[PDB]
Order: sequence, then C-alpha cells, then structure tokens
Amino acid sequence: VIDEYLERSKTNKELNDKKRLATSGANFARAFTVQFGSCKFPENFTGC
Amino acid sequence: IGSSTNLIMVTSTTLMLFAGRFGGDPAGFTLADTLACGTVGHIIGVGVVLGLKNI
Amino acid sequence: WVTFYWHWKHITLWQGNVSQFNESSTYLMGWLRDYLWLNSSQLINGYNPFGMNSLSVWAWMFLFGHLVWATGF
Amino acid sequence: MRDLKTYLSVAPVISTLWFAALAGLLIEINRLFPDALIFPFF
Amino acid sequence: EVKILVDRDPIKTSFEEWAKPGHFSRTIAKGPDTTTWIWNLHADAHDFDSHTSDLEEISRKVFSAHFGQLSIIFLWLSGMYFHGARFSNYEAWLSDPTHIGPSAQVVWSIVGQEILNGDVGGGFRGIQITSGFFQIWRASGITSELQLYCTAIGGLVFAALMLFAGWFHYHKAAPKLAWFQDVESMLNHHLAGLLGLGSLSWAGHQVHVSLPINQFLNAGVDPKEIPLPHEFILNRDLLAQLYPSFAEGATPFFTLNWSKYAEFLTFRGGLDPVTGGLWLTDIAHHHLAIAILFLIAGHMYRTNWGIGHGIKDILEAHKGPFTGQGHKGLYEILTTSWHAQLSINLAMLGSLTIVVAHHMYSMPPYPYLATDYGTQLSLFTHHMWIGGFLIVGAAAHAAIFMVRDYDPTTRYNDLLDRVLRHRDAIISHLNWVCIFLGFHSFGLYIHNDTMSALGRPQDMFSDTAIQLQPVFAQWIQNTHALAPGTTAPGATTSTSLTWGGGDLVAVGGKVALLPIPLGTADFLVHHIHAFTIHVTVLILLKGVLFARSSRLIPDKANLGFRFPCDGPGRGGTCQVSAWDHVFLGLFWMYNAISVVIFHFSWKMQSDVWGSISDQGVVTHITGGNFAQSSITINGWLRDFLWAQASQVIQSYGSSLSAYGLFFLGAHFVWAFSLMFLFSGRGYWQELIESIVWAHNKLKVAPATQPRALSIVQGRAVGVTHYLLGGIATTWAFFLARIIAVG
Ligand code: CLA
Ligand code: CLA
Ligand code: CLA
Ligand code: CLA
Ligand SMILES: CC1=C(/C=C/C(C)=C/C=C/C(C)=C/C=C/C=C(C)/C=C/C=C(C)/C=C/C2=C(C)CCCC2(C)C)C(C)(C)CCC1
Ligand SMILES: CC1=C(/C=C/C(C)=C/C=C/C(C)=C/C=C/C=C(C)/C=C/C=C(C)/C=C/C2=C(C)CCCC2(C)C)C(C)(C)CCC1
Ligand SMILES: CC1=C(/C=C/C(C)=C/C=C/C(C)=C/C=C/C=C(C)/C=C/C=C(C)/C=C/C2=C(C)CCCC2(C)C)C(C)(C)CCC1
Repeated sequence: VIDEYLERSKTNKELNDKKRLATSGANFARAFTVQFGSCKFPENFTGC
Repeated sequence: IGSSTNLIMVTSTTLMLFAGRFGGDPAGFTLADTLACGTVGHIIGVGVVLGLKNI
Repeated sequence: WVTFYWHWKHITLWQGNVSQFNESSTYLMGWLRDYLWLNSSQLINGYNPFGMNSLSVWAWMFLFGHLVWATGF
Repeated sequence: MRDLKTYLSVAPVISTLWFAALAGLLIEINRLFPDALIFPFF
Repeated sequence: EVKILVDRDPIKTSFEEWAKPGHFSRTIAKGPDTTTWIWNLHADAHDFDSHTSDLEEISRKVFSAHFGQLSIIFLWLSGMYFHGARFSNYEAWLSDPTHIGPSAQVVWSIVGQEILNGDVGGGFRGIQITSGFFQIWRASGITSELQLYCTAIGGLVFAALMLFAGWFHYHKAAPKLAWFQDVESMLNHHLAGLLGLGSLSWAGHQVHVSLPINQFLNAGVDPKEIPLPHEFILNRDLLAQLYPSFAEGATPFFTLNWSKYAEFLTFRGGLDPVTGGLWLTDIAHHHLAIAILFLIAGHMYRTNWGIGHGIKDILEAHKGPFTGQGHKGLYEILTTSWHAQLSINLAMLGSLTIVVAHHMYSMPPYPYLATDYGTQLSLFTHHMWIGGFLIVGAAAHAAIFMVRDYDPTTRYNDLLDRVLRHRDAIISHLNWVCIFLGFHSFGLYIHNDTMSALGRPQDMFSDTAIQLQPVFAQWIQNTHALAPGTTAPGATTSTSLTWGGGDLVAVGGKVALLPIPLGTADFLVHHIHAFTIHVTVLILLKGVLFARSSRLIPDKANLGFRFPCDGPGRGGTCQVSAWDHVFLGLFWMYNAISVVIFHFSWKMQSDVWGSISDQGVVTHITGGNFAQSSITINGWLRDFLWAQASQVIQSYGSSLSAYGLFFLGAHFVWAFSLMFLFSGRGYWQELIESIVWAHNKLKVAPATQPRALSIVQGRAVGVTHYLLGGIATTWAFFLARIIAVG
C-alpha cells in the first residue's frame, strides 16, 4: 500500500503464479496419488 | 490536569457519589454501591463531555 | 403409462424421425426432456403478454386441470 | 468386556459392519476390474 | 443466595446398560413382542419428561445433551476447516477472486464419477462449493493454509474438550436443581459475558488483524508479500505508516478526544467500490458499539447483592390500562417447565434467522460476495427454510406444554385464563381474515388469466390496464433515499442501495447492487405472502388453543398429546390432536417458503443481477420480464418453470450431471410420500397376514411377528418424505440454474 510492496509484487510477479499452480496441482493429486503410482501399498505407513 | 473535561468528569462523579450516599459506615454503603455510583457518574460525564465537544 | 408410450411412439413416427424414440426411450431423463418439456412449448404459448391464438382455450383447460388435481389433495 | 461384546452384537452395529465390508470388497473388485458387461472367462 | 451446588457421582459409568436396549422405559425394557417395539425404541429416546418426574434428572440430561451437541458442531467446523486447508484452491482464488470459482471437494476415480471434477479454475478440478467460506476467510485476513490447518486442530481439541465436559457434568459432578433455577445470574452472564465480551474481542481482532491485511490486499499487493499478522502487533512503525492514529497509542482513549481514531472508525455506510461489500471500519465500529451496549445492559438483574432488579417483582408490579394485574404467576410457570422456554426460544430464533437472511441479502457484509450469485441464493434459501422449521416447532412445543404441564390450581395465571375463555372469537376472526385474503389475492390472478385468455388485455390488473401500486412502500423508499441528506447527517450515504435513489454499484464487469423498483406484481406477491402466513398462523393457533378440550370432545386432555383419533362415532373424529395440527401446518409452511423463495429468485434474476459493457448499458439475466409476465399463473409456469429448467435437464454428460440426477431422484421420493398419505393400516395388515402365512409354510417365521406401522408413524413418514422430496427438487433446480447461468 506504500507502493514499495506493490513494487515488490511487480518485481516478483513471476514464480508466484507458479507456486499457486503447484499448490493447486498438489491439492488435486492428493486424491489421485495412488492411481499415479506413488504412495502405493508399501510406504503408506506414516505416509501421505 | 485542570482541563475542562477533567473538571467536568470529576464534578459529575463526585455529585453522583454524593447523591447516592443518601437519597464500616454510619449508613450502610457497601463497595458495590460505590462502584455503581462511580460507573454511572463516569457514563454521565463521558456523555456530557462528548455532547459539549460535538456542539 | 400406456397412453404416454403410444403417443410418443406415434408422434416420433409421424414427425419423420424415429431415432429420437429409439435412442432416448431407454432412460427416464429422455422421457422427461424429449417428450413433455419439448412438446409443451407450443401448448403453454396459447396466450402471452403480446397476444393469443386458437390454442388459447386448450392452454386454459391445461391450467384448469392442474387446479382440480391439487384440490383433490 | 462381556457387556461391550454384547452391545457390539446388536443389530445396527453388525449391519453397518457387514455392509461396510461388502461395500469395500465391491469397490475394490470394481477397481481391479474397471468395466464389465459380459462374463468373458468362458 | 447464589451458590455452586453439585452432587458427586450421581451415576456410575458402565457398559451394562448398553447391552439391554430401551432401559429408560420399563415397558420398552421388558422385551420385544412384535416389531412395533423397535419403532417405539427410537420414538421415546429423547422424551426425558416421560422417563421420570424429578426436574433434577431432566435438567442434568438436558445439560449433557447440550454439551454433546456442541461437541458435534465443533467437529463439523474442524472438518470444514481441514477440507479448506487440504483439498481446495483457496490460494489460487485469492489472487483472482472474480475469474475463479471456489471449490473444496475432490471426488475419487473408482466408477467413472471423475466427470464430476469440473474445471472450476486456477489449475484445479473439483466440485464448486456455495457455502461462502472463502469470503469469510478473506474477510478474516487468512492468506495461507497453515493457519487453516491450525484452526482445524484447534477445533478438534475443542470438540474433545466439550465431550469430556459433558461426561464430567453428567457422571462426576452434576449440578442441583437450585443451580438451574437461578435465571438472574444466567441472564447477567449471557448478556455481559457471552455476548458483550465475544463481540468486543472480535472487534479487537478486526482492528488489529483484519483491517491492515485487507487494506494491503485492496491496494493490490500480492498475497505472498503481505506481512504476517503478528508483524503489525510487533512493529508499531508499520501501523503508524498505515494508520497514523496508532502513533499516539492508547492515550486518546483515556483523554476522551476520540476523534483522533476517525481514520479506522468511520460512519460512511454504503458499499465498497473495490470489493462490493460493506466497509470493514464500519463493521469494527458497530462491533465496538454493540460490545459497549451489551456490557452496560448485562448489569440489570439483582444477584447476590443489594443493587439490581427482580424479575418476579417487575412482572408482579406491572400495571396498565389493558393489562391490569396480568403477569402474576408467570415466573413460576416459566421457571418450572422446559417446554414453554423451548417454544419461546424456537420462535425467537426462527424470526431472527429470517431477519438475518433479509439483512444479509440486502447489504452484503463480505468482500466479493454480491457478485457471486450462487452463494447469495443458497444462503437466502437455506436461512429461510431453517427459520420456517424453527417457527413451526415453537407451536408444537407450546401445545405440548399446554397439554401436559398446565394446571390451574397450583399455578394460576389470569392472562392465560382470559385468553382461553374467548377462543371462539379469535378463531372465527382469523378464519374470516384468511378467507378474505385468499379470495382477493387468488381472484386477482384468476381474473388476469381469464381476461388474457379471452383477448382482453385492457381489463387486467397490470401496470398498463388497472394499476394497483404500493404507495406506502414507495413513500418509505423515498424517505430512506432522502434519509442521509437531512435526517442522518452523520452518514455520508444511505445504508443500502435497495432504496429507490442513488447510483449503481458493479464490481468486475458484473452488477453488484442497484435500486429495486416496486409495482403491481410486488403488491400481488406481498398479499399472497400475507395470505399464506395468516393461514399457517390460523392452523397453529387452532391447534394450540383447543388442545385441552373442545365442544366435540370435552376430555381431550386425558387421551394425551399423540393419539390418532377417538373413534368412528360423532360422525368421525380423525385428526383431533395437536400433533395432527402441527403435521398439517408443516405443509403450509412448506408452501409459503417455496412461494417466497420463488419470488426472490425470479425478482433478483430479472431486475437486479446482470452484466455491464464498457459503454455503460446493463443487460439482465432474464431481461426484465418480471413486471409483465408474473401477473398470471401461465406466466409463472412458462417463463419461470419451463424456461429456467433448460439447464438442469440438459446437464447430462457434464460436471453438473449430478444435479440433474437429484432433480429426478427427489421427484421419485415425492411420489413415494403419497403412498403413506392416501391409504390406511388395515389393508397393509391384511396383506401382511397372507405374506406371513406364505412364510409359515416354509418354516421361516420370525419370533417378532411383523406388524403394520401405526397411524401416527404413517403420517410422520408421509410428511417427512413429502418435505424431503420437495426441498431436494428445489435445491437441485436452483443450484443447477445458478451455476450454469451465473
Ligand atoms: C376474487 C376477487 C375478484 C375480484 C375482486 C374481481 C373483480 C372484477 N372482475 Mg373478475 N373474476 C374473478 C375474480 C375476481 N374478479 C374470478 C374468480 C373469475 C372467474 C374466472 C372472474 C371473471 C371475471 C369476468 C368474466 C369479468 C370480470 C370482471 C371484473 C370486474 C367486474 C366488477 C363488477 O361488475 O362487479 C362488482 C359488484 C359488486 C356488487 C361489488 C361488491 C363488493 C362491495 C364493494 C363490498 C365492499 C364491502 C364494504 C367495505 C362493506 C362495509 C360495511 C360498512 C359500510 C358497515 C371487477 C374489476 C368483468 C370485467 O369486464 O371487468 C373489467 C368481467 O366481465 N371477472
Ligand atoms: C461468562 C461466562 C459464561 C459463559 C461464557 C457462558 C456461555 C455459555 N453457556 Mg452459560 N451459564 C453461566 C455463565 C456463562 N455461560 C452461568 C454462571 C450459569 C449458571 C446460572 C450458566 C448456565 C448455562 C446453562 C444451563 C447452559 C448454558 C449454556 C451456554 C453455552 C451456550 C451455547 C451457545 O450459545 O454457543 C456459544 C458457544 C461457544 C462460545 C463455546 C465456547 C466455550 C465456552 C467459552 C466455555 C467456557 C464457559 C464456562 C462458563 C467457563 C469455564 C468454567 C470452568 C472451567 C470452571 C455457552 C458456552 C448452554 C449450553 O450450551 O450448555 C453446554 C446451557 O445448556 N449456560
Ligand atoms: C431445538 C431443538 C428441539 C428439541 C431439543 C426438541 C425436543 C423434543 N421434541 Mg421437538 N421439534 C423441533 C425442535 C426441537 N424439539 C422442531 C423444529 C419441530 C418441528 C418439526 C419439532 C416438532 C416435534 C414433534 C412433532 C414432536 C417433538 C417431540 C420432541 C421430543 C422427542 C424427541 C424425539 O424423540 O426425537 C428423537 C429422534 C427422532 C425420532 C428422529 C426422526 C428422524 C428425522 C425426522 C429425520 C430427519 C432426516 C434428515 C434431516 C434427512 C436425511 C436423510 C438420511 C438420514 C437418509 C423432544 C423433547 C416429540 C414428542 O413426543 O414430544 C413429547 C414429538 O412428537 N417435536
Ligand atoms: C390448490 C388446491 C387447494 C386449494 C384451492 C385449497 C383451498 C383452501 N384451503 Mg386447503 N389444502 C390443500 C389444497 C388446497 N386447498 C392441501 C393439499 C392441503 C393439505 C392437507 C390443504 C389443507 C388445508 C388446511 C389445513 C386449511 C385449508 C384451508 C383452505 C381454504 C383457505 C381459505 C381461502 O383462501 O379461501 C378463499 C378461496 C380460495 C383460495 C379457493 C379458490 C377460489 C377461486 C378464487 C375461485 C372462486 C370463483 C367462483 C366463486 C366460482 C363459481 C363458479 C361456479 C358458480 C360454477 C381454502 C378453501 C384453510 C381453511 O379452510 O381456513 C379458512 C385451512 O385451515 N386447507
Ligand atoms: C470520602 C472518604 C474516603 C474516600 C472514598 C473514596 C475515594 C471512594 C471511591 C471513590 C470513587 C471515585 C470510586 C469510583 C471510581 C471510578 C469508577 C468505578 C469508574 C468506572 C468506570 C467504568 C466501568 C467505565 C466504563 C466505560 C468504558 C470503559 C468506556 C465507555 C463506556 C463506559 C463509561 C461504560 C475514604 C474511605 C478514603 C476515607 C473516608 C471518607
Ligand atoms: C476461530 C476458531 C477458533 C479460534 C478462536 C480464537 C483464536 C479465539 C480467541 C479469543 C481471544 C483472544 C479472546 C480475547 C478476549 C479478551 C477480552 C474479553 C478482554 C477484556 C478486557 C477488559 C474487560 C479490560 C478491562 C479494563 C478496562 C476497561 C480499563 C483498564 C483496566 C482493564 C484493562 C481491566 C477455534 C480454533 C477455537 C475453534 C474454531 C474457530
Ligand atoms: C450463528 C451460528 C453459528 C456461529 C456461531 C459463532 C460464529 C459464534 C461465535 C462466538 C464467539 C466469538 C464467542 C466469544 C466468546 C468470548 C468469551 C467468552 C470471552 C471471554 C473472556 C474472558 C473471560 C476474559 C477474561 C479476562 C482476561 C483474560 C484479561 C482481563 C481480565 C479478564 C478477567 C476480564 C454456527 C456457524 C456455529 C452455526 C449455528 C449458528
């Protein structure tokens, strides 16, 4: 609001959408992890 | 100290307490009565001060 | 049920396309969408805020019937 | 232990356990074999 | 005096009572002779007043049930927060709230249901939610998922604490009867402590946490660059840069020169242009004022000290022109039975819920809430239904009290006797009012339909032929529009944009709010609403008043509260109990609420919601056809039911397909209900006889002889199925339409 944080956001505009997309993809894949192949019957013990 | 608001609030609180006294004490005046009188005096003082400042 | 089946089959046969009944009659949503909702468009437009046509009386009777049905309840 | 075992044998609890086991077995069978319309083993 | 009184270990915790079902009632505990026993075991489970007669046990059971309910609610809240934290696109929606649809549920991939994972937006696939939780989280200042996880953990902990508290207060230290009968202390603590302190703490949170974070977000700062909430508390320089008043500290508050806090405590009103919601400073100011008011009002009743008021003294010393001695023995009645309190609280809660729905739709308090149409529609309909159900239940509990807890010898009240002595005039007048209102309200519509069907559009009651305008409502609207100019100099603008007069507010190319016109259609629909409400009131009042006795049956109180009839004599005495009156009034409540929600939906879609181009023209969803098509029944059937059902029936093969399936399923359930409402028990019993013979032939006869359902059970099943089917149909239709088109 002091236009310094706005300038910080403009400088770091990139990779922020990347982080958001990565978080959304992880949230979606939390249901398809088994169908993907990872988190199979082994290593479910205290995992995922 | 010495401002108009301080004098107004002090006068209101003292007058309310004095009125509440009559109409270890010679006349039964427990701490609850003093607290209620002080609170009502403070309410009245705040009201009158804010009314006067708002003109 | 019998009259619904007869009317739908014959109306599709007359309209020139028989694939509609052959395809949409195997599930009930097809019955609800391709028979009642589709064919009621001309009936419900008997009278509108703009005007009316010769079907108007039938439309009235339509609504009339509904009322009586509810009164039975 | 006797009273807890007696309670666990009441009708709703046994019914929910049986139906949960059946649903799990059916879901796992349908997962291992995705689609089935005819019996092809013969 | 006021004291803490408890009993140590009234009951012992053991599993021996779990093994034997129906231990509360001896008749149930004896054993199952037929199947009806099972149906009874669930009916009398929560009727604590029938298990025993001592008030102490009933009060303790009520307290424990309240604790368990609180634990369940906390578990539900924790689950919602955990779903928001883990499976959601909250972080993606935070940056671009206008172009992303909220979603917090993910469906598995077992059968083929993966088509339900729609493209909500932000690189996510899932079911779009309409709970409005994202707006609440944004208004609270949450910008990450770790905070949501912590909130979920805290909710789990609090649910466990509530369950342990319930167990402790039933099995270890149970309060005595005198503890519950102290209403003055309870009122003082609920007013000053539960309400004032909570609102004060929330106002403090809003002042310290919500306002700076929301200001940074509204400025345009990226959510990942905003300082953490505790940085504002730790660093006074940041707050001084944001709000200079904080640089002075708490000195102004004690100095009584409160104007210095005018930066973050304002009285402007209206909607915020950026987010289309109320100002957060106004909300904090309102919470502070409400906290002050509740804290002041919480010290009215005398408890343990000289100062205060006595409720009994206030009631007894009341003198008036129309009342007289009046309220003399009401204190004992209210402090003796639970049912009267339950009825009063139920009615008040229902009315409050309806008021909440109205105030929430009128003035949106959350950011980016007005432009999300599905959330608004869902909130309005849900709150209306909840309020209606509570209002219905109030009358049933009032009838229960009047039936089983009323005796004019030990506890006599003059007002109740006076009301009970002239019930015939009340019932007759209410019946006449209902008949007159219904005749006029529906005859207007029937006349319009008949005149339009005969090619006579100049004889109808419309804005063009015969005008019936709501002059009083228009006068009130004009007064409210002109209110802030002279009558309320403190406010910069009016409270709401609904009042005729002002400007249009739109956020992100979508209309947020604009003044709502009023015409003949609003007149007709308002009168229909009044007619339905009056009929429901008539039914409930007739049920309540004639519970003890009637001209037809002079001893109805001996039979009880839940009895089917008295017999085939006297011409027929079916459905004479108050339970039947409640079961009949449920239908009319359903009808009234359905009409209200239909009116709200059509009017909002036709006259308010829409889109705006760059030039400045506004295109509404249905193009303003409410004022000319809603004056006839055919218009309601064609332009609302037929036209707006296109989306639900065409949703197959898409992400909305589930809704369509529900649109069918509910229908089925509705029809099913008819089977329980048009038939009787004897036919089913006679059929079960032959079925039992066929079973007996093959040696598969059960010891518990099958029996047909009782009459009351059949009526309850029918009404439950009817209500469930209708409500689910409306839910599916509304959600499908508002998600596909908005
Ligand atoms: C239920 C309400 C209702 C009402 C109010 C109206 C009203 C109207 N209709 Mg419609 N109509 C209705 C339903 C209704 N209709 C229905 C259900 C149908 C059948 C489908 C029709 C079919 C219909 C037709 C076919 C026609 C109309 C037409 C008309 C008009 C004719 C009025 C008239 O000539 O007689 C009025 C007669 C009176 C004797 C008035 C009695 C009421 C008085 C004022 C009592 C007031 C009481 C007072 C306060 C008492 C206090 C006592 C105190 C002093 C001590 C009128 C505007 C006619 C038209 O052409 O109009 C444009 C027409 O041809 N109507
Ligand atoms: C100022 C303290 C105080 C507070 C905060 C409350 C608050 C509450 N009381 Mg009341 N009550 C008080 C004094 C207080 N009471 C006194 C002195 C009496 C005796 C006259 C009663 C008699 C009473 C009864 C008989 C009942 C309640 C109930 C309730 C709950 C209402 C449910 C609800 O509205 O959701 C609001 C939800 C929340 C805010 C949950 C937060 C949890 C709170 C903060 C727990 C801490 C409260 C407790 C008083 C303090 C702990 C003391 C202990 C550790 C020694 C709520 C937790 C009803 C209830 O639901 O029962 C469980 C109920 O049946 N109260
Ligand atoms: C605020 C809370 C509240 C409370 C504590 C009570 C308390 C009480 N009520 Mg009242 N009541 C309320 C609100 C409340 N009521 C409301 C809102 C209504 C209007 C509907 C009523 C109408 C009412 C009636 C008509 C009766 C009572 C009676 C009773 C007593 C018996 C309770 C019982 O045995 O149920 C135990 C629980 C059940 C029998 C469960 C029934 C199944 C429900 C109906 C299904 C709902 C399904 C779900 C929502 C949909 C999903 C489907 C899915 C499961 C597949 C009990 C003292 C009864 C009595 O005998 O009083 C002396 C009685 O006859 N109440
Ligand atoms: C849609 C069908 C339907 C209709 C029309 C009615 C109608 C009515 N109900 Mg019933 N009811 C129904 C279904 C229906 N119910 C269902 C499903 C239930 C659930 C069991 C109930 C349960 C029920 C209860 C519990 C109560 C009623 C009551 C009433 C009356 C309300 C008073 C009033 O508005 O009268 C005004 C008249 C009308 C709205 C009816 C239509 C009249 C139009 C305008 C035509 C008039 C035209 C003209 C005169 C005809 C002449 C032509 C002829 C000469 C050829 C009214 C007779 C209440 C009651 O009787 O108290 C007064 C009551 O307490 N009903
Ligand atoms: C004479 C004498 C004496 C003295 C005494 C005294 C001194 C007493 C008291 C006094 C007083 C003087 C008291 C009181 C005070 C005060 C108070 C108690 C206050 C309170 C307040 C409040 C509570 C407030 C509140 C509020 C707020 C916070 C905000 C706004 C609103 C209001 C206002 C509400 C002696 C014993 C020494 C000796 C002998 C003689
Ligand atoms: C969301 C949520 C949660 C959380 C919560 C929280 C976090 C809370 C907090 C809370 C708080 C944190 C509160 C606080 C409060 C406070 C208060 C209430 C205060 C008061 C004060 C006062 C009253 C004062 C007074 C005075 C005066 C007037 C003057 C001078 C002196 C003195 C200072 C004394 C959980 C997880 C649980 C669950 C789920 C949901
Ligand atoms: C409507 C509803 C809801 C919601 C609810 C809520 C949101 C609530 C809240 C609540 C709250 C929000 C509460 C609060 C409370 C608070 C309190 C209770 C406080 C207390 C405090 C205290 C106790 C303090 C103390 C102190 C201190 C610490 C310092 C100074 C001194 C003194 C002593 C004053 C739901 C969704 C569930 C559903 C159903 C219905």
